[PDB]
Parts: sequence; C-alpha cells; structure tokens
Amino acid sequence: EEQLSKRLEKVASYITKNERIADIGSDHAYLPCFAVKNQTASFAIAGEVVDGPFQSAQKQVRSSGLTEQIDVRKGNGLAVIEKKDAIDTIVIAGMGGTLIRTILEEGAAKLAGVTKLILQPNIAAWQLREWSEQNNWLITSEAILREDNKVYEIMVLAPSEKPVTWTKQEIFFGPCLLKEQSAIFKSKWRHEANTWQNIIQTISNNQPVSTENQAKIRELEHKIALVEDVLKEG
Repeated sequence: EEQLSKRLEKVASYITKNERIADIGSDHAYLPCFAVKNQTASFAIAGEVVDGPFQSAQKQVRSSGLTEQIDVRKGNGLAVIEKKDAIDTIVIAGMGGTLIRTILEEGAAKLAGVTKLILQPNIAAWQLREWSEQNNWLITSEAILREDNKVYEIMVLAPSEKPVTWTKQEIFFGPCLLKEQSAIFKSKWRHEANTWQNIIQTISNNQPVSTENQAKIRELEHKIALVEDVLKEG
C-alpha cells in the first residue's frame, strides 16, 4: 500500500469512529482503503463521475482486497449514496468550493442521517462556510496545510439544531483557523493581502479608472481590511 498524501492523510484523520463513509470523487479510493484498513471506517462508498477514475478506483479496491468493505460506484455527486447505505460521514475533497456546494445542494436529500462532512475545497472555501450558515451545519474542526507549495484548507462539519451564525471573518478565514492563527494561516493571508494592495496600486496608476475598476478597488480594500483585522497587523 502507498502512503497517503499529507492532504489526504489530514482529511482521513477526521474519520475516527469506525464510521460508514462516502468519498465523493475519490482519489483512486486511496482514502477509503486507508480508512477501512486501519479500522477507522467499517464501510465506504467511493464515488466517481467518469471512466478513468471509476476504473482506477475499482482496481485499487481490488488490489487492497477490500471489495467486501468498499463499493465503488459511478454517479454525479451524491447520486452514489442511497438511504439504505446508512452513511455517517461524507468526504468531498480536491474540488472547487462552488462545485462542492452544488454537490451538497443538489444532493440535499442524501444528507439524511449523515452526521459528519469532511470537505477540502481547492478554491473558494468561503462558499462552504456560507453553506454551513444557510443550512445550520456547525464547523467543528479545520486545518490548513501546505503541500507541494500549495495551501489547502479542510473543514469538518456536523448538523446543528440551533441556528449557525458566523461573522464575515469566520466565513472568509474559518472560525477554527482564525482562533489557531498557525504560521501557514498567517503567511497565506499576508501573501494574498500583499497581492491585493499591489493590484490596487496597478489600477490606480492607470488613470482614468473605469467604474468597473473603482468597484474592484473597493472590493480589494474590503478584503485587505478583513485580513488586517484578523492578523491584528497593518
């Protein structure tokens, strides 16, 4: 068996209770195999939408001797889940935040009985924190890591019967991540804010500035102010 990437290892680290899981758009079923093998999961669905990855995942499951504990299924999003599967945890990793959000909204019925989501968006993480507020899922854990010079965020959610209400900083940055203030968190956001300040200068010095670009500047100022507020610097 191959070792998981640090990204997928972090995602897997949130599967803990010998759970029934579904990994949507699974990366070769590596994570389902790792979690079944090490007993942190008792059953997995590995979902795939197209041929190459569906076949690669089937072959990994067979190679692991895990065909009795892992079902590889072809389907769009949560179409691979059925009520009778009694899934406890859903993993959706390695996709953009908007796509993940769409998967969660179109597949809303399939969230019946699910008690944990582990989501790893490659862009627009804030979209999923907004979803969490609109649908009353609490964020219970988050992580931020760097692998191959790319920064990845992971969030873990659970249903809440009480309203979930975030601040705009919690949506943009992550409620757990902004409490933690890790070195990767601080470096990522200072990096982005430096780019936004640079963009403002570039636009401002190409007079005349269009009404479209004035609005862009306002947006960039807002984002920089959010970072300054969370870092308490600048």
